Amino acid sequence: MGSMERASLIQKAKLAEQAERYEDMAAFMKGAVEKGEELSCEERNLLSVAYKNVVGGQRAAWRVLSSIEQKSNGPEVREYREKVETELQGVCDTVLGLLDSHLIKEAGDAESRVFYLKMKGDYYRYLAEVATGDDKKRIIDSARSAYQEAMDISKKEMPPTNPIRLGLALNFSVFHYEIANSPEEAISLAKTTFDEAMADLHTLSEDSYKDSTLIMQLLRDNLTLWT
Amino acid sequence: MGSMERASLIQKAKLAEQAERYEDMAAFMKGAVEKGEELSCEERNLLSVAYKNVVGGQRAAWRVLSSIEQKSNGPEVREYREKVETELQGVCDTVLGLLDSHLIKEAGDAESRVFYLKMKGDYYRYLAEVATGDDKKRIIDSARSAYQEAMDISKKEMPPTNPIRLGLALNFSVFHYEIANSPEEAISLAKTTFDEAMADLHTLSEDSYKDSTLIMQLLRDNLTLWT
Amino acid sequence: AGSIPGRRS
Amino acid sequence: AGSIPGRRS
Ligand SMILES: *Cc1ccc(S(=O)(=O)n2c(Cl)nc3ccc(OC)cc32)cc1
Ligand SMILES: *Cc1ccc(S(=O)(=O)n2c(Cl)nc3ccc(OC)cc32)cc1
Ligand SMILES: [Ca+2]
Ligand SMILES: [Ca+2]
Ligand SMILES: [Cl-]
Ligand SMILES: [Cl-]
Ligand SMILES: [Cl-]
Ligand SMILES: [Cl-]
Repeated sequence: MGSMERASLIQKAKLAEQAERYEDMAAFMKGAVEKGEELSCEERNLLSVAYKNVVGGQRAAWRVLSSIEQKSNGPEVREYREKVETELQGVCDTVLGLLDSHLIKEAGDAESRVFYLKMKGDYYRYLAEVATGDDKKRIIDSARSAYQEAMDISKKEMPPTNPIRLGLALNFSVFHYEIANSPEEAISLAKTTFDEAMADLHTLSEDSYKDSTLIMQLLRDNLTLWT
Repeated sequence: MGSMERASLIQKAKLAEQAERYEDMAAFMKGAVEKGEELSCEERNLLSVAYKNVVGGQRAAWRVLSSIEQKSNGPEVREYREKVETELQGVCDTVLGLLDSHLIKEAGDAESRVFYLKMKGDYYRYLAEVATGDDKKRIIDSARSAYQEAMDISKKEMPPTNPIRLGLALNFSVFHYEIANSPEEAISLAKTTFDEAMADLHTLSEDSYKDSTLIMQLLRDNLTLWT
Repeated sequence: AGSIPGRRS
Repeated sequence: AGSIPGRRS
């Protein structure tokens, strides 16, 4: 996308979202990141939405194929699960590469730095979901380390109702439950996050209250499923 | 897909459908057609489902973008609508090329020949939806001619409840209403098709009755919207 | 209006 | 269970 203006890439990413063309959306936002300038709050959200939709479709397909393969246990099911898995890994490596070149290193404000470190944790988590063996171990630690740095910054720099702080805690709890085999850590983190946010709701406007309570309900939904 | 076995391409197209990976599904079925052998009834349905899903997503995106562009009337909305439109045209040209090389010419039974000629009409119709001017005229005539040959064969060779015959009549009626500016022809065709199918339902098994009445309900739904 | 959905098989 | 959907914005 080197010959397209930054502002045109951002405009086309918004059009692609409206058209439900998420692969295009991700390609436009990759092009915008590769312009080298930092991203605004809205632009970070466009980047994240685009790639979450692309990898979300790949993960759903991988789970369908993995379930068929496990039931079967010719080469075709394994071959096709492997093709989807390689494509998914490639998308995760692309996102991680954007974060490493050079979004995280240039992110100084807590809102941008926590946002990017949460993304780093999420995309290592999606790598971990398909990883097998000792490879899994280093990938799992990379996810954990990114989430933990984001948690440490968020607890020092953001109020307990901040939606990025809340979504980070939600996703790190899912990491604990689903990836790290630490359901008790997942439940503790979700409960503490929910309770600390509850106690800070009185400080918020009506619109901020709606944003924070929406994510708190996701924490409660997981706690209900886990307990 | 030249190095993959025909049977493996068909197996992977079925897996891709389960995984909702329709672009992959279409690529596998293109590879299977290019093996050069005729397609069975099930294989024809896989080909058609794959491409209908791919072009259906492109058409939906084109309509979103076309609506934004018409409301706006920088270059970005037009440029991006044009990109989607070119991609859609490319998929339609690919399907038409498979039908012309060499599915239709080798299709001798009425069920295969009508199926492929209906597809030819449908993909010219999708070209017509985005075409502008005198180009539109020749594309519209190509759709009409394919549908008409399919209609002529279906009326001679298939009972009025045959699901391919019914779906062909449904889609040709939509062509009349939406493309050819012939709403009265659309309504007449839908009513006559429905009534002739109704009169032949007594000949069918329970399972064939369910298949035919499902499509008859689509004809009735259009008649309700059109009258 | 509506053509055959044709998106499942 | 469920992570942040994160698929609309
Ligand atoms: C990881 C995560 C994703 C989305 C959200 S949110 O509340 O739905 N959200 C979006 Cl989609 N964009 C946002 C910008 C800023 C905030 O809070 C400052 C939230 C937000 C939260 C977490
Ligand atoms: C154009 C068209 C698409 C689908 C149908 S159907 O009844 O839903 N159908 C499918 Cl998806 N596959 C089929 C094979 C054979 C028949 O009837 C012989 C119908 C059918 C009809 C028309
Ligand atoms: Ca510039
Ligand atoms: Ca062979
Ligand atoms: Cl494969
Ligand atoms: Cl900075
Ligand atoms: Cl473009
Ligand atoms: Cl033949």
